[PDB]
Amino acid sequence: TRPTVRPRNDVAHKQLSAFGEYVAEILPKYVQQVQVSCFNELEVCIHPDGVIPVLTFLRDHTNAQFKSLVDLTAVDVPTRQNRFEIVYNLLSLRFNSRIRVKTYTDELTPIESAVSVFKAANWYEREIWDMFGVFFANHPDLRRILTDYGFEGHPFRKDFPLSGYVELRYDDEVKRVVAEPVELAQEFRKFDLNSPWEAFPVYRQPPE
Amino acid sequence: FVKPIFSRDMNEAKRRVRELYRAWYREVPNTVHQFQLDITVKMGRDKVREMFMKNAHVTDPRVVDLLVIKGKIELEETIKVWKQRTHVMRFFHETEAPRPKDFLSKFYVGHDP
Amino acid sequence: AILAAVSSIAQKIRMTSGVTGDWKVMNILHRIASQVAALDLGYKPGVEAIRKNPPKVLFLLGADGGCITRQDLPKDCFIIYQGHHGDVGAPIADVILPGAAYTEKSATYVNTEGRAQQTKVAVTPPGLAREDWKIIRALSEIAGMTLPYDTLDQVRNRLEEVSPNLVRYDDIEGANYFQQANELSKLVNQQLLADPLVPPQLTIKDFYMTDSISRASQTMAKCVKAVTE
Amino acid sequence: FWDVDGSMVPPEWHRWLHSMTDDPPTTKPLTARKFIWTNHKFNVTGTPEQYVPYSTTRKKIQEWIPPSTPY
Amino acid sequence: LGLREIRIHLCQRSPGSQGVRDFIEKRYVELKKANPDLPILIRECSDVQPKLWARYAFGQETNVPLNNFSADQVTRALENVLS
Amino acid sequence: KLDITTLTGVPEEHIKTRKVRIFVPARNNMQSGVNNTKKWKMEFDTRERWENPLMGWASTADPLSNMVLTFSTKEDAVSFAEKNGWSYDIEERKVPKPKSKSYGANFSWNKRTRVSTK
Amino acid sequence: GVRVSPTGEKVTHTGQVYDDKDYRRIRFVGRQKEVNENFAIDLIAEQPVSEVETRVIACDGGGGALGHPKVYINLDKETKTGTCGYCGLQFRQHH
Amino acid sequence: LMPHGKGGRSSVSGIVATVFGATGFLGRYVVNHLGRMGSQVIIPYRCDKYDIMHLRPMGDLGQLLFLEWDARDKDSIRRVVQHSNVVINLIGRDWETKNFDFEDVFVKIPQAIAQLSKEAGVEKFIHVSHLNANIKSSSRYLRNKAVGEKVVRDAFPEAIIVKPSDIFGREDRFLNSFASMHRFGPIPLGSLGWKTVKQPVYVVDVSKGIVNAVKDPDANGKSFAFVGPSRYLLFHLVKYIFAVAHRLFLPFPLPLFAYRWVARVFEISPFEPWITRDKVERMHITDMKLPHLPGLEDLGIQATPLELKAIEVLRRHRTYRWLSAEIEDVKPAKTVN
Ligand SMILES: NC(=O)C1=CN([C@@H]2O[C@H](COP(=O)(O)OP(=O)(O)OC[C@H]3O[C@@H](n4cnc5c(N)ncnc54)[C@H](OP(=O)(O)O)[C@@H]3O)[C@@H](O)[C@H]2O)C=CC1
Repeated sequence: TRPTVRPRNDVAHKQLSAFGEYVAEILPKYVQQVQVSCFNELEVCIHPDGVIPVLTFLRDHTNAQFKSLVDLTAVDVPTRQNRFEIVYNLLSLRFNSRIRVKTYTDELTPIESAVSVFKAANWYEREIWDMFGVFFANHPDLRRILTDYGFEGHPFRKDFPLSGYVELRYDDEVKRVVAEPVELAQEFRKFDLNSPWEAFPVYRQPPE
Repeated sequence: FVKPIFSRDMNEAKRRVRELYRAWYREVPNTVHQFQLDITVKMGRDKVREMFMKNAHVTDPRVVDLLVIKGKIELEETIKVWKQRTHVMRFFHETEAPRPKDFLSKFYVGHDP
Repeated sequence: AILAAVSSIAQKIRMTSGVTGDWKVMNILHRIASQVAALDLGYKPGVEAIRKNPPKVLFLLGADGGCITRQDLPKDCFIIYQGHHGDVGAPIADVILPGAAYTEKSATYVNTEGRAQQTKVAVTPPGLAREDWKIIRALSEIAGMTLPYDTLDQVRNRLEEVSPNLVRYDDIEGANYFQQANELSKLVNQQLLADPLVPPQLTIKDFYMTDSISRASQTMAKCVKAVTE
Repeated sequence: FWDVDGSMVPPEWHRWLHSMTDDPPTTKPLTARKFIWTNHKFNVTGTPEQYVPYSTTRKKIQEWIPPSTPY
Repeated sequence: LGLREIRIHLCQRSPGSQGVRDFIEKRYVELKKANPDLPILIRECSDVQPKLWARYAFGQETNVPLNNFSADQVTRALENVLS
Repeated sequence: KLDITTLTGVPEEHIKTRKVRIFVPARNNMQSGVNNTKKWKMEFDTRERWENPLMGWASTADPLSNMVLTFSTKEDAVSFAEKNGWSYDIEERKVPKPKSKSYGANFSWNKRTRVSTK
Repeated sequence: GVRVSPTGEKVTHTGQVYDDKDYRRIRFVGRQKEVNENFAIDLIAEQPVSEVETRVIACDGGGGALGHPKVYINLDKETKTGTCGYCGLQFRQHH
Repeated sequence: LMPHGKGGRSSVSGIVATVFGATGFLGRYVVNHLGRMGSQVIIPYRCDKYDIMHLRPMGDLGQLLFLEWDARDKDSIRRVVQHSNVVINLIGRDWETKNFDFEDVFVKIPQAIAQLSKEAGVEKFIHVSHLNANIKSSSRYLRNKAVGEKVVRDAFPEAIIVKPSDIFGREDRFLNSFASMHRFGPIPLGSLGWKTVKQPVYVVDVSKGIVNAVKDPDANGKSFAFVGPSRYLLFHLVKYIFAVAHRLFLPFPLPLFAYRWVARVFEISPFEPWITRDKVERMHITDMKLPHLPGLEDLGIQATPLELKAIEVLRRHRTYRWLSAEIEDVKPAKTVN
């Protein structure tokens, strides 16, 4: 229960918890869950219409100066209609604390841009615009990062093939590089390594 | 129901597209000369008319305005003399073989759907 | 004769009563994978007495050398074919037209219980083989009588305007016409009963070679030679 | 010579220049199993000797045999 | 030219099909008795409306829906399509 | 019908040519585990894949062919295929029907279960 | 001494040589098709069959953790040799 | 074999071409078109490995093959054509190489290729002459084609005889030479160009046409004669050439023999001439207007006008003052019809 096991830090869990109810007090209007795992990792909801007003508050001291948007990590789950799950990782430097505060959005919901508030999201912007289509409040430019020029796709939508539909090559008489239909050789020979028989009864969503 | 991107109802959106067409329609020769396209310029304007036709089934103003957002964003890369001649030619797919919509030929080709 | 006899038997057991009456006592075990759907479409009884004059009969599978052969027309032996294995039917035929195996096509099949269930695509036909009915729509398209539907989904759309049960899959259930109207024309005929009455398959050793795949399968040859000696 | 290169060395001595082994193969000659090569042909990308990748594992469906008999 | 195959469709339970159900349970033996040749295929399908296909020359087919029709009206259509 | 047919980057050809398949994946026959029957998933119909003239490799046609997608419910998957504009075919869940069982049911002279030596 | 194809090129140890009709054979032209001289097949049965008067045995492929996992070969039937599932080499119980 | 996959670089087709003349101008194009379809293509070569290196992109791994061979030897030709199902032929040389007399180029070699193709059981041996092939005292090279046309017509009787006229492309000898005259300065022409007329043929069309010709069972002994969209008179044609080159244009008459002498002065070089006594008459010859022979659209491919193709071919010559200039503004050359 020790040589392999990583010890559970109850203390920080206690402090983060208590601060968690503290914040739960402070912004009832958007804050929801106050998740607190044994990893010492706190988490909190925000409604997307509540993106900016919460985040600004975060930067300003209460007992945690949530300075430096370290990340706007993003996840797409097709099942939920609110398929997008934008996440604000954060770190109050003065208090050496860390927190994860996320949201959700639909394909045509103009979620608020923290560009005015953090500016670090001038690109967390355009990536998460481009890879997805998560339209953003008001940004100086929504021009694509990463993906090419005429490129139409939105990879990381967890949709359409990992190769994509596009596969460019130089061509002769046109004297120029041209995009072409894929035609993969050998093909990504995907292995379904999923295991029937649950190893974790403690979890397990009920059949209901 | 859900809150709109920009335009609400088609006319707030329809206003934006025309702004887009001219934004291309004037820009085209500039592109014809910056990249020295061998295409006759009317072909360019025709393609300009065509890409505005592929989006004919659009009916939600959020879809229209999001399409002109992305289309103006493409215009950004165009006007700033970004891209390359090849990228301009990607719209043409001229290297690719023509597709026979006729079913009989589709029979003759391969297994297909 | 056995038909009218057994119909009389099931009706008689209905006369015995104690039956719920919705029991649908009258039933049979088909061994064929195709006749049941053709009869859902009610094409014909399938009587072979027809094998008279017609030139240029078309072969769908044509796996048996029994029910049909080229003595039907002394003159022309011109006979079109669209099976997939070459066993039996193919050599007899001329101007052969190769076609798909079952896993490859998405074409449907009807269970004997009236259950409808389409095949789905797998490895696709090996070469110049294609979807079976597509050649038909091609010939008709050349014949000056092109079929209005295009996609296989659209021929399925046609099945609703005729079958109309092929469009529905898991729907075994229906109105069920009941033995009243059924029996009445059964008794307006009658046929002599006879001898003998023997199952086609007899024993295990004969069970290994039926259709072109079961026939041509090598495991079947090894297995039948196993059950022999 | 005036065309010398790598791959000219034998595999035992090939282990020796790289100093994987302090001891030259002289002192410890290797297993010398029957199927290993002896001349050591070195790399040959040009010239008529030349590796060719190719299809392996024969056939698939075995296309149907046409009749030889007329009629 | 008058017919080659004729066929009908019928909801298993619907009120608009019920009189037709009663009909097939009765007179269908008579009409079927009338025509040893031309099939009168019948289907149980719970398609939203009861239906009447009737092929003529070169595969052309009439198609009268049987929704909200009494069996007498059904027959009334039936003699009409004898040819 | 909130189509995102243009909002997605997909070629029109792949949305026209094919219907997708919504379903609930089957349990292994060769294995005991029921565990993957749970959670819906949708998968596109397979296409022909000619062999590579060299080295005998697979040479896939349609790029999208290996796609797979889990869903909490059936209406969920239907909603996705509707949002995305592809045609689909719904399929029912297949939980096995319960079977009464008992240790002694194997036995009893009258029931003709009996089994035999044990 | 690999069996020679009608075209004259040697067949692979997994026999599969191309048809005379086959255009693909053109690839080998101007070059050399390569096939291994040492078929393992001959070398399987080339070896003497080991025999032990005992019963159940345990092959390891020679070399502790330098070969196949330890395996217990049965010798219930003297009518046949006990070929390894790994080594491929036979065993028997002489008596 | 038979085609599989969507028609592209990785999809297969049964084609097994042996394109002689792949080293040259047209050959890289026809190889590009065979290769784009995913058909495998043999490419026999004599010039050197480096010369055709640029073709490597055109294929996909196994799709291309390279083979050295002597024209002088017959057996090598036998080896290269063995597995060929089709054998396209493009060997030629306008200026006539010294060591290999011009005669062989359209006589001995095409014939050996034809017989060996017959022994090979080639499904479709193919040969490419020219619209100006009917025997003429002018242009021995043009005269030689007629003999090659017939010998090929006999040794392999069902051979197609392609007759393209003045194909123009980026590397075309015919279009470029006219553009290259600005370096020359003055612009001689045999009695100007008013007497003679031409109907130049675009090359990508000729190539794709060769492909579709391979694809058509119907063609065999057919003697195809490719023709351009438009039948421009030669003088107004040069007008257009510098009209797009934007270079100074100073035409003048010059006697055909007198021009022939200067061409002879330019034939002295082992180094390849821009001007030759073949080129003289081959220019001065008119293009025959033939209707009876099969159309270009029989292959289903539309003719592409030179005006839609010229500026890309000639931008390299136009001066920086003009090198970046709009296309529409040159105004098209006058057509005889
Ligand atoms: N506009 C035009 O150019 C027209 C051309 N034609 C005819 O069609 C053919 C194609 O023209 P094009 O490809 O432009 O001419 P090219 O000179 O470009 O093509 C000929 C190629 O074949 C090679 N070749 C031929 N014979 C030999 C030999 N004996 N030894 C070594 N190399 C040889 C040449 O040299 P290597 O391969 O060694 O480098 C060259 O690569 C020509 O034969 C021409 O007469 C007809 C009408 C119009």
